[PDB]
Amino acid sequence: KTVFHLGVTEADLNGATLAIIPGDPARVQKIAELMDNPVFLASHREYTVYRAELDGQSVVVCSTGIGGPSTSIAVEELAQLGVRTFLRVGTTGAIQPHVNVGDMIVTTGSVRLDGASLHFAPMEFPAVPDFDVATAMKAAAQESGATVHMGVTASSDTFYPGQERYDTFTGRVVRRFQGSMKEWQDMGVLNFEMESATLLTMCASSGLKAGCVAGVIINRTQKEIPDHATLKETEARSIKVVVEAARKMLK
Amino acid sequence: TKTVFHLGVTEADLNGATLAIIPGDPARVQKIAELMDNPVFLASHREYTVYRAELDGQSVVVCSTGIGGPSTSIAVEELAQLGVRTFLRVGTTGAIQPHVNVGDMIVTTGSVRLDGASLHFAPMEFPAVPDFDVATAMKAAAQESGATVHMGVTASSDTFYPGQERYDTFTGRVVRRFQGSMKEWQDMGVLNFEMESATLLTMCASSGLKAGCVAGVIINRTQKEIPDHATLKETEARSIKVVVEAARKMLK
Amino acid sequence: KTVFHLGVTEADLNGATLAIIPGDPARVQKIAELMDNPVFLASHREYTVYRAELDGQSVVVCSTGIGGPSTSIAVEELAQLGVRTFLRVGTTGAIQPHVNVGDMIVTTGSVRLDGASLHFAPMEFPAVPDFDVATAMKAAAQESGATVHMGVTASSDTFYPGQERYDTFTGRVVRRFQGSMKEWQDMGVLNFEMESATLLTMCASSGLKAGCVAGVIINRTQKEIPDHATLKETEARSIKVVVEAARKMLK
Amino acid sequence: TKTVFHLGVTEADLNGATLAIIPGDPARVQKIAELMDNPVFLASHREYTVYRAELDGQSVVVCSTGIGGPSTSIAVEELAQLGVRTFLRVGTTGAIQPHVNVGDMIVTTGSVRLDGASLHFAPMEFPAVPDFDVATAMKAAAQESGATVHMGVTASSDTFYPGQERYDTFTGRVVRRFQGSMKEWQDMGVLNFEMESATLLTMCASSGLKAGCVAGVIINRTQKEIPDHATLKETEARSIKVVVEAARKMLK
Amino acid sequence: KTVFHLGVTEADLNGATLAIIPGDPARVQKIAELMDNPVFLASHREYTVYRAELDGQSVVVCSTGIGGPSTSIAVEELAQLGVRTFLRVGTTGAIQPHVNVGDMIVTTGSVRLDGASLHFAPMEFPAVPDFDVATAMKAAAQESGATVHMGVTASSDTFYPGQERYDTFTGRVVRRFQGSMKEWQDMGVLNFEMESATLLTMCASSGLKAGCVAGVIINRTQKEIPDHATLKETEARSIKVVVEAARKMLK
Amino acid sequence: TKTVFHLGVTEADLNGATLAIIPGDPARVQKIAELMDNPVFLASHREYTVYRAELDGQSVVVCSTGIGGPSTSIAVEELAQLGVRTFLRVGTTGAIQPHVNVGDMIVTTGSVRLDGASLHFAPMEFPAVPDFDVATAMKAAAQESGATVHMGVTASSDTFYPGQERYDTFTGRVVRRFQGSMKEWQDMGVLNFEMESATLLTMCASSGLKAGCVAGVIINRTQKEIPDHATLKETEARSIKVVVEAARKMLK
Ligand SMILES: O=c1ccn([C@@H]2O[C@H](CO)[C@@H](O)[C@H]2O)c(=O)[nH]1
Ligand SMILES: O=c1ccn([C@@H]2O[C@H](CO)[C@@H](O)[C@H]2O)c(=O)[nH]1
Ligand SMILES: O=c1ccn([C@@H]2O[C@H](CO)[C@@H](O)[C@H]2O)c(=O)[nH]1
Ligand SMILES: O=c1ccn([C@@H]2O[C@H](CO)[C@@H](O)[C@H]2O)c(=O)[nH]1
Ligand SMILES: O=c1ccn([C@@H]2O[C@H](CO)[C@@H](O)[C@H]2O)c(=O)[nH]1
Ligand SMILES: O=c1ccn([C@@H]2O[C@H](CO)[C@@H](O)[C@H]2O)c(=O)[nH]1
Ligand SMILES: [Cl-]
Ligand SMILES: [Cl-]
Ligand SMILES: [Cl-]
Ligand SMILES: [Cl-]
Ligand SMILES: [Cl-]
Ligand SMILES: [Cl-]
Ligand SMILES: [Mg+2]
Ligand code: NA
Ligand code: NA
Ligand code: NA
Repeated sequence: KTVFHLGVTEADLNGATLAIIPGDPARVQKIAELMDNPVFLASHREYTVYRAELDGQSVVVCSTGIGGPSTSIAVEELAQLGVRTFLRVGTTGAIQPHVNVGDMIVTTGSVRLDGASLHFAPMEFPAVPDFDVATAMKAAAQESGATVHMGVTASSDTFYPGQERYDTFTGRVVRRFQGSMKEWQDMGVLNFEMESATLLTMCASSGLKAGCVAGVIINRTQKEIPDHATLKETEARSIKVVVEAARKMLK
Repeated sequence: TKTVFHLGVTEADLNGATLAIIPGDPARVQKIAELMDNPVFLASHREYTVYRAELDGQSVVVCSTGIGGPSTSIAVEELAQLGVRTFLRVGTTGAIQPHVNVGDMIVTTGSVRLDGASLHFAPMEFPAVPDFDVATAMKAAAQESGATVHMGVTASSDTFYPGQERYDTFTGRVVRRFQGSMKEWQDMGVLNFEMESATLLTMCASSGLKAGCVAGVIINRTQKEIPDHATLKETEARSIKVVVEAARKMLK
Repeated sequence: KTVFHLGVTEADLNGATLAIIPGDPARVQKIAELMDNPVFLASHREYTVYRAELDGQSVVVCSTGIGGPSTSIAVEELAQLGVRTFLRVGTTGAIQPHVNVGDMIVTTGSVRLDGASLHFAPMEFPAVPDFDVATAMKAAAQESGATVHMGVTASSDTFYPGQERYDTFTGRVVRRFQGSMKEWQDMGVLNFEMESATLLTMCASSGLKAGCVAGVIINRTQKEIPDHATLKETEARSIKVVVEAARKMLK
Repeated sequence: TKTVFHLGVTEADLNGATLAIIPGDPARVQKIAELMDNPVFLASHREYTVYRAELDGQSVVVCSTGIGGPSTSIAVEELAQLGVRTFLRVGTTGAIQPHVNVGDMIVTTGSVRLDGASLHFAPMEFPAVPDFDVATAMKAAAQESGATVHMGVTASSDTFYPGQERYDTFTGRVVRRFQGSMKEWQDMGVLNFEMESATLLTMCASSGLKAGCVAGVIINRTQKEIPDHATLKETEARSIKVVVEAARKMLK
Repeated sequence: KTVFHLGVTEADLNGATLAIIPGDPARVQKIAELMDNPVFLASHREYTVYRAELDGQSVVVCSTGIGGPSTSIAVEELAQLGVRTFLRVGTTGAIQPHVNVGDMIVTTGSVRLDGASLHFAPMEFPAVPDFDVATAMKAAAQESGATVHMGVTASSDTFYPGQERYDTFTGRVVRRFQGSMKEWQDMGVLNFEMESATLLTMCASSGLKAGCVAGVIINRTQKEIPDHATLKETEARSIKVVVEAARKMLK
Repeated sequence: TKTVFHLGVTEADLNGATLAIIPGDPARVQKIAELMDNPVFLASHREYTVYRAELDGQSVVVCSTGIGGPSTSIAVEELAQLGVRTFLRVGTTGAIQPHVNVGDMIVTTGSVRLDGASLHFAPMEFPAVPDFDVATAMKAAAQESGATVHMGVTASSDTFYPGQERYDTFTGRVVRRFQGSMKEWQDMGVLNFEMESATLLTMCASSGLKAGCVAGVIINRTQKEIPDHATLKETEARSIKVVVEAARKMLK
């Protein structure tokens, strides 16, 4: 009756069938307060859960933590409680020079550099969003005035070697990932993050609608530090966008 | 001024086209071209029949691919060499879901890579996904036409027979990898089987080209394995009308 | 009782149990006319089908198209209609300096750089010809006066990156295939083509006899461009050779 | 003197610590720290709560990891940048063998790599193995506590549900790879499931860092009896006392 | 210069460029004694080495031990000493009902169920014999009066689970190998052994000529136990055949 | 009352032995047995020479394995059929870390699975790790002999030549997979190369058998590729003394 990790029951969600799923627990209240009647439900580990109302309909907001494994738990347990549509909002590192800090990326497919996706579908299966969710996210992102990019995201189980970072304790990257950032760049991949491959694969193979939208907080090719106000505005815009995408999905 | 190696056409032959409609069957090429203005035969060699036509005053090239990723990859490469940047696949397909009926249209949002040629462009982790603008145009064309349209995942196989878990064959054998695969895909929500989309979509998405796929359902695999001939012509006619309208939506 | 792609019936084949399978539909009639009583049966898609008679026995000639996928359909449908022996005749690109334009290659095994072979047997299984077919092809090739090479062929699902060609739209070759031509050269591989891995694997694992013979039309290591007469002679000799190999198989 | 990106601490904040105790749950950090002397809260961000304390006069870090290899890998990397060389994981686990009882303790001698992050450090052939000195210290601490201690292989999964072959789920299905997997691991002698050890052990064993894992058994997948509140409370308390004693044995 | 494992020098081989390579050290002297002037050279570990003369030419006989790893050492060291042609004679278990005890098998390709082959070529590469050696072995085997089968052999790194034996300590076969004997049977594979995949792959990728011939000593589908005389005749036949195959390779 | 297929012995011939010492070379078998009481020759066939002896009143088998995982797997299986449950491998090895000296001993804590036979017992994800008691006994016995002992990861290859990245060979070629591999392993902290531990440890850890490996260093790959039989002799007397003393510790 109460799911194992999230600490909520189906009745606690007041009929919600849509969830907004940021990674950071501290972002949950910030998203919920953009909607009506936000109420804290539970916090356990990296999972902070609020309910709110959007155009009269109940919406969940639930953090996922970093990575596919923790994300997979939250999605499963929300689905046990009746949630069928999942909107991820997150941050990302662009790897294309034409993408600027402050722009928004809607993922059309993920490079599966994770492990949890394989626990739902073999590697051949595409990590792709639900087309209605991606469509709603693009429209919401455009309506906010942001420059919006649609494209492929590389989704890594690590922050460091799987994103080909060398400024580390060992300074090494395993053979698999040596030269990988240039390979993705040349294949037109827009950005790196750590959860979309798991989220999209598990939802596309399980009868759940999912999509991902993110604000760009860094460009791996532009070694300049983005303006502070710009970072804060991007954060605020990203969560405005995801709430407006949720509105479009509720009709 | 030289011709490309397989297709037998020059850049001048394309008369400025930067969009191609790429059916599988050579016989569909003239049919598609004749839905547009000023259709002109360009060349035919092997499985590659090539026409040019005009749509709203803009040149479009129509080029068959043959069956499978290998022959498709050649056509896409050589057309890209001549300046084509947008590729609209139209084909036939077998439905894996019980509710998806003969004559319905499927627009692929991603492909299960049950092919080999896709791996010659990107490792298996890379998603076989369409360009979002092309998929959007295909959906709109299909829906505006009054068709019954499904968006979703397609299983794209290097074989017609074992890789689509057909048993009515010479040996009746399906290798271990493919035993029980149709029900697995069905349970995962996959809509349909075809043979070219994983290669096309992977190649294009990793090469700076815009591609999508739309297909008419010619069989429901929860019923049987071999498509009935009687419904092929009407489904084909619908499919090619849709793809030409999708091309119109992609112009300029 | 008409097979779906080829558009022929068992009765149309007049008892044939052997097929010659070129890639190009335009070559079918050219092979058939080397035999007695050639008759056109059907043309659909890349599949042009003739029957003929060789030493009083019926023989099919059927094109395959380019690649393993289209080849696999033709072989399957012909086997449904009683064909048990398949003789492929094709063109090939040599990658060894000692193999000249105009020589012939009989494949003793194929490097499986395809996908369709995996739909018949896992990768561990060898893509090898039937020993009687390969023996007949060698004998026929030698009897035509050609210089014949027996050895391994690399069989690719692509013409361009899987044969390590860089003169392409993108100019890139995926990691897997970077350096691959030199690797195959050092391993003694003779040539590239695009169908043998599928053909040989599907037949060797399905109770069908198969082999491949090819005339060398280019050498990836030679700057010289072969002349028109040499190429024309090679094309003609290849199809004479495959018909004489068929004669040896029928007794 | 940098602050690492996620953990929010500097090298100076660690007061020379070269050993960290790494529980999964942020709420357990303070409890472990308070078993030692002069615990000091350093930082909390996302799933990473960081304390310092003193053990026999030497500084020790306690830092939570979150659930899964990905978040664990960040914490280990950033601690290593700040001079930590020895990592002692204390966690909870589900036994899969009938002879292992709730309240027993498991010291992992190797992990089945059912994760993804381990592959970001070493190819699959590489063993997910603890440092022998750490495993020795954990065995000794666990046995000295009076617990029944099992040394053996742990299955380390990127999921809680299908990768541990759970069917009481939204879909009720498990992908082919994991169908029948619990029985296969049982027959191979595997003791338990958890979600972080493959990543931790592989990354440390291939990076010059010393690591090990000890866990109290809180459930047994083969027993229908439900353990009572007091047994669970004792097990949790024992686990963290054991890991602190193992840390004492590692101090030089 | 004395090779580390085999304990012989190039001069010890008296110009031999062909080796016969049985598995069992005890067979080496028996094979050598079928030729002229047999001379014991060395014995270390599983490697017993003789030289003899066949039609006036030097031939080495060297045992391999069980498995690809020990075989790979012997082949490498013999190649260092000038050997270019390797004729394996061994024993095998048939898996097809039509293959009887006392028949001979000449492998046309091997299913690579080993590990050492991967140390020479990726899995896509075919484990196939040199065509001349396979031809010589077929001729020698057929001329002896034996019933001879040409076809695919499954070459396993284990005797027990990789050959799907359940009469074992655990009674367990890992998932990969469950159902495998029936799969190979249905694919037309003739037999199991433990060395050919390594031998054939390493030689075919290294410029060395190799082949395998084996006497059938058991059939996994038969319940009758072969009698002592049949087994003795099969052993004797096998080594006579390999020597006659060597004679066909000299000239 | 079965006689096993390759080893040519029955369970009664072993006089109750449940522990085996398993060197590679048949010539070491009698040398090991004579360090124990009442050694008796049992059988010799192919690379398998089998003796029994008594250690502190308990029966012990000594059985050679040959080179490589395949032949080792046969001996272990057949000995287990005859009641053996603990397997102590002694062998030779090449060091890949500069600081390890010829004559040192290495006790494997886990193996890199660069073999094939291990996959016939467990999928690649499964760790090739020793029984903790056996590894502990081998460490203690090695230290007590006065040897310099190293504990760590071993790379276990199905070849002597390319899989150990040796270039002084007939072709001078190493396949892509293994190019750069020695440096890769050295940077990951791997101590040494040998050819049997991956198979032995995986087989046993997945089959309810206790196993470990100790090896004398006969070459350092920082200097050269080819060992020599002379360095073998001294390194070999101490190796076999150590493995017998490890056996004594396992029987106590
Ligand atoms: O270049 C970047 C930018 C952002 N992220 C995000 O950073 C978080 C960890 O801080 C992850 O959850 C991931 O989604 C990256 O992984 N890489
Ligand atoms: O069940 C079906 C129906 C259609 N196709 C399509 O049929 C063509 C061959 O007839 C191929 O191009 C392929 O994409 C299938 O693969 N499967
Ligand atoms: O270097 C060469 C020469 C020929 N082919 C053949 O060329 C055809 C495509 O033109 C394929 O069917 C293939 O068999 C190649 O692929 N590569
Ligand atoms: O049967 C069990 C018991 C415990 N855990 C632990 O449970 C946590 C999630 O609640 C993970 O971090 C994991 O280590 C499991 O995964 N499975
Ligand atoms: O059924 C059989 C018969 C023979 N062999 C051979 O038996 C030897 C081991 O006894 C190996 O070298 C192998 O080639 C098998 O592996 N399986
Ligand atoms: O550099 C070395 C030294 C020793 N060995 C051992 O050498 C034996 C063969 O001589 C094998 O059993 C193997 O374990 C190696 O593999 N590599
Ligand atoms: Cl977030
Ligand atoms: Cl969708
Ligand atoms: Cl079509
Ligand atoms: Cl915890
Ligand atoms: Cl260690
Ligand atoms: Cl033998
Ligand atoms: Mg270490
Ligand atoms: Na997490
Ligand atoms: Na084709
Ligand atoms: Na051996």
